[PDB]
Amino acid sequence: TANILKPLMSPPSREEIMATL
Amino acid sequence: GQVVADVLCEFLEVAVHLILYVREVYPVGIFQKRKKYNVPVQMSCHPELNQYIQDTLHCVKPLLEKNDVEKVVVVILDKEHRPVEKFVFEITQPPDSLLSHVEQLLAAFILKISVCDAVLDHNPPGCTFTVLVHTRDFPWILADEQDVHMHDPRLIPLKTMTSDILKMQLYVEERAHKGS
Repeated sequence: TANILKPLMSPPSREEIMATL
Repeated sequence: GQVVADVLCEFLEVAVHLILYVREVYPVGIFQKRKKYNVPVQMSCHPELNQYIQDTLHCVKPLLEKNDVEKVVVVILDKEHRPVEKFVFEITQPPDSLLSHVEQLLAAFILKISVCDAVLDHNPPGCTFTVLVHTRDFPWILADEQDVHMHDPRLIPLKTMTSDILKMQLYVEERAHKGS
């Protein structure tokens, strides 16, 4: 609907995080 | 205006972190115990995640200052991009230690988040999140039906407050059939 905004960029994936750990 | 926005951005940051922990959107290993509003919380130590959340809320701030925000929603999405839980903060800024007062009231919301796993079913593996803002470098886009529509929501009230500078209600909508 017309007045709901979201970030265009996504947060880092959990997978992406797990890759660094 | 600015006071309410500052308080709210700071609260929303802690609340988003805590939601991500209690709903297992990220591994428990990246979160550290901390204390906020005099209550125990869990905060991510991962710099990219933290910067994401910060950037998101920095964008929300000027809207709060001008009282243009109806809701801020933390949406948890399954591997298929289906909303499975929504934490909805509906916000209203109404027309001697007001900050200490308001923080003690915000503490109540934190406390209710920290135990909301008692009333929600597990989420499926592999979920992610987004934040939706309902209005009255870090680019925002209009949400699509995909990001919002949730089949068969169950509404679970978490907390409501009223104060001289802020009224706010937090509830969760949980998809009745997450699938697994």
